[PDB]
Amino acid sequence: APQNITELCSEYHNTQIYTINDKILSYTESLAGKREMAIITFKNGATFQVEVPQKKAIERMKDTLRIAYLTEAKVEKLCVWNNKTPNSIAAISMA
Amino acid sequence: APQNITELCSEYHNTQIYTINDKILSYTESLAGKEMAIITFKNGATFQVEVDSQKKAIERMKDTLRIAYLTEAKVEKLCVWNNKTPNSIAAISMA
Amino acid sequence: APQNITELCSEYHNTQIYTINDKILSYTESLAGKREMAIITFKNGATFQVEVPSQKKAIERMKDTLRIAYLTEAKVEKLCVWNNKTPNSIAAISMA
Amino acid sequence: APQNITELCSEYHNTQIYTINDKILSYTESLAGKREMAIITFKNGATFQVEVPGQKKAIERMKDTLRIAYLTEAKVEKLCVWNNKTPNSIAAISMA
Amino acid sequence: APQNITELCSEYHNTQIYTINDKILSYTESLAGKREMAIITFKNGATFQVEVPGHIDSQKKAIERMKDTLRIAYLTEAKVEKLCVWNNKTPNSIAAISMA
Ligand SMILES: CC(=O)N[C@H]1[C@@H](O[C@H]2[C@@H](O)[C@@H](CO)O[C@@H](O[C@H]3[C@H](O[C@@H]4O[C@@H](C)[C@@H](O)[C@@H](O)[C@@H]4O)[C@@H](O)[C@H](O)O[C@@H]3CO)[C@@H]2O[C@@H]2O[C@@H](C)[C@@H](O)[C@@H](O)[C@@H]2O)O[C@H](CO)[C@H](O)[C@@H]1O
Ligand SMILES: CC(=O)N[C@H]1[C@@H](O[C@H]2[C@@H](O)[C@@H](CO)O[C@@H](O[C@H]3[C@H](O[C@@H]4O[C@@H](C)[C@@H](O)[C@@H](O)[C@@H]4O)[C@@H](O)[C@H](O)O[C@@H]3CO)[C@@H]2O[C@@H]2O[C@@H](C)[C@@H](O)[C@@H](O)[C@@H]2O)O[C@H](CO)[C@H](O)[C@@H]1O
Ligand SMILES: CC(=O)N[C@H]1[C@@H](O[C@H]2[C@@H](O)[C@@H](CO)O[C@@H](O[C@H]3[C@H](O[C@@H]4O[C@@H](C)[C@@H](O)[C@@H](O)[C@@H]4O)[C@@H](O)[C@H](O)O[C@@H]3CO)[C@@H]2O[C@@H]2O[C@@H](C)[C@@H](O)[C@@H](O)[C@@H]2O)O[C@H](CO)[C@H](O)[C@@H]1O
Ligand SMILES: CC(=O)N[C@H]1[C@@H](O[C@H]2[C@@H](O)[C@@H](CO)O[C@@H](O[C@H]3[C@H](O[C@@H]4O[C@@H](C)[C@@H](O)[C@@H](O)[C@@H]4O)[C@@H](O)[C@H](O)O[C@@H]3CO)[C@@H]2O[C@@H]2O[C@@H](C)[C@@H](O)[C@@H](O)[C@@H]2O)O[C@H](CO)[C@H](O)[C@@H]1O
Ligand SMILES: CC(=O)N[C@H]1[C@@H](O[C@H]2[C@@H](O)[C@@H](CO)O[C@@H](O[C@H]3[C@H](O[C@@H]4O[C@@H](C)[C@@H](O)[C@@H](O)[C@@H]4O)[C@@H](O)[C@H](O)O[C@@H]3CO)[C@@H]2O[C@@H]2O[C@@H](C)[C@@H](O)[C@@H](O)[C@@H]2O)O[C@H](CO)[C@H](O)[C@@H]1O
Repeated sequence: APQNITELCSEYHNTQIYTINDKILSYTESLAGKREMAIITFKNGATFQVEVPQKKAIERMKDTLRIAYLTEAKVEKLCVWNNKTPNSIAAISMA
Repeated sequence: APQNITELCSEYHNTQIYTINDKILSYTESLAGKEMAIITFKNGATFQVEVDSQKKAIERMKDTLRIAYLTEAKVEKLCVWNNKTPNSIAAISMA
Repeated sequence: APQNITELCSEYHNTQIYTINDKILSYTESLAGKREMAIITFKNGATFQVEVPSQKKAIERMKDTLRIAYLTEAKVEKLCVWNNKTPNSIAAISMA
Repeated sequence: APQNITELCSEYHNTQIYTINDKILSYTESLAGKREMAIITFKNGATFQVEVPGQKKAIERMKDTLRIAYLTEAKVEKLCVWNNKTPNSIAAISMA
Repeated sequence: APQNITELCSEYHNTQIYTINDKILSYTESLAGKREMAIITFKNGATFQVEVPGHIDSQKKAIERMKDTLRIAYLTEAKVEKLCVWNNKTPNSIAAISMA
């Protein structure tokens, strides 16, 4: 298996790593039909989503983003799909 | 996808955004059948979460409200269906 | 729909509001068969249960709520309870 | 329904109350096949398990409760345990 | 049943116990297809994963619980005492964790 988020991210097409090193600025979530999604932003002007639906991992990701937001946990890197707008989170690291 | 709560909210009929910028004043939860969640703010607003991709999102929104309440997190905006009393929560943003 | 716990409570029978305005004193839970239940107490001498069981998920949520309220010493405002059970059975909770 | 952990525990065969009044010393959790279990220890020398399931939701809830009690250093009042297992197997927990 | 993580670990092939006694340095999780996994590291250079579910049917719940545990451990800076890991995987795969 990959040893870290950068190696993991590299195994996928249409991805990149954002090095953030900052807490989440805003956290948004929606239960509205066909838009069951989460959005986060950062002070650097980045906006990322967790896309509407593996199914278990998407739910876990939204759980992680929420508690990271509320606890002001520093996000190190995000691996994101850059063929979606907002870019879609594939992986997160916290250090 | 929508980049923020205001864009998301616009995609539905009978929705509106409320700008709150305040912590939740009260959190009410009911298991009595026919299963309410209710929040209030000091500005005098009352919202509910009404009882599938959507079923899991509904359960998540209730989790988010309880933890926002307990952590005293500032709620930025809510997207609500205004054809229900209290108004019914579609999305939340926290900043 | 109801807009507060007091309004909500009065839409059911065999209920009343306890106005607690206090943290939970103790929290008890059991996985023993037929007694899959939670019990809370307060300083004022009151003992309440979450009865052994969608509505299913509401009951699990209630127990999650009481555990976290207990652990964080969150002030409980009111409980709507069924008073035809012993201990009285929690229908709803408000925290303010 | 029982009004506290002791009454509850008394309804079952092969159980006992351990009165601990202390935080959990160690928390151990396993995903290994056939050993999907939790173990807790106390400073007084006691070791307890949550048995691998063989009630399902309540068993998962109990593991959640033990983990958060441990991390928050929550004082465990009493444990109702089955004593025909080694380690004794947790049926119920009270915190105060 | 085993009474501790070492006894437990000794019942399995291809495992060892790492005695860590330290909080988690980094926590990583991915939802990317066939890489639904968590990775943790420690200051001493250890890297461990919770493997993608591949496992029986009761293990699935326990895999999900482990990832929950590692996330909250990391966020609360809980000292991890020992890990029982399969060492025929890289990163080594977590079978059990003890916290003290
Ligand atoms: C939080 C917020 O207000 N977001 C809105 C904003 O987001 C974009 C802007 O912040 C611009 C400013 O340059 O950057 C876009 O991202 C670029 C990215 O730029 C670099 O990273 C960002 C985070 C900043 O650090 C920039 O200064 C950097 O140069 C490039 O590296 C990348 O190649 O291209 C993207 C654009 O495709 C911001 O876009 C948002 O965030 C990124 C990461 C993507 O997820 C993108 O899809 C997002 O839209 O303005 C946009 C409108 O363009 C929206 O209104 C956001 O709400
Ligand atoms: C917390 C509380 O006391 N709630 C009870 C209260 O709630 C209503 C009042 O607060 C009135 C005062 O005029 O406003 C209602 O909301 C209006 C809304 O007004 C605007 O937003 C509110 C929150 C205040 O800040 C006002 O000053 C604002 O002008 C209008 O913008 C909107 O078009 O219409 C609604 C009414 O539907 C409050 O109603 C509650 O909150 C809103 C957001 C809805 O969800 C609604 O369904 C709620 O009832 O009084 C009512 C009965 O009058 C109940 O007792 C509430 O529990
Ligand atoms: C925490 C504890 O040890 N509880 C045990 C105890 O609880 C009962 C006592 O606390 C008595 C003392 O009067 O009150 C019972 O409650 C009454 C209630 O009284 C009001 O609330 C209590 C908590 C006090 O604050 C009083 O001053 C109040 O007036 C009445 O209003 C109500 O009509 O009747 C109940 C009794 O049926 C306590 O009973 C427990 O808690 C109440 C809220 C119910 O849920 C009831 O079912 C509970 O048993 O004593 C009992 C045995 O009598 C148990 O051992 C409790 O565990
Ligand atoms: C934490 C630890 O190191 N645990 C290992 C240990 O646990 C046993 C010892 O702690 C002995 C020491 O006397 O007591 C056992 O428990 C007894 C119990 O004794 C009393 O209660 C305990 C908690 C202590 O306070 C003692 O001082 C008391 O005398 C009796 O009440 C009971 O009737 O019998 C049990 C034994 O079954 C400890 O056993 C463990 O904990 C108990 C509560 C059970 O769950 C039991 O199954 C456990 O084994 O030693 C054992 C092997 O002997 C393991 O190595 C533990 O890891
Ligand atoms: C945190 C980090 O940056 N990790 C990257 C790193 O990890 C390996 C190194 O840290 C070396 C140091 O020699 O040890 C590897 O583990 C060995 C293990 O060595 C002993 O334990 C570690 C924790 C150190 O304390 C060493 O000093 C010890 O000698 C041996 O006992 C074992 O037989 O072999 C393993 C693997 O070579 C680290 O590997 C990672 O951690 C271990 C526990 C396993 O889970 C392993 O599979 C992991 O890869 O370097 C690797 C590339 O080699 C990656 O870049 C890591 O991200």
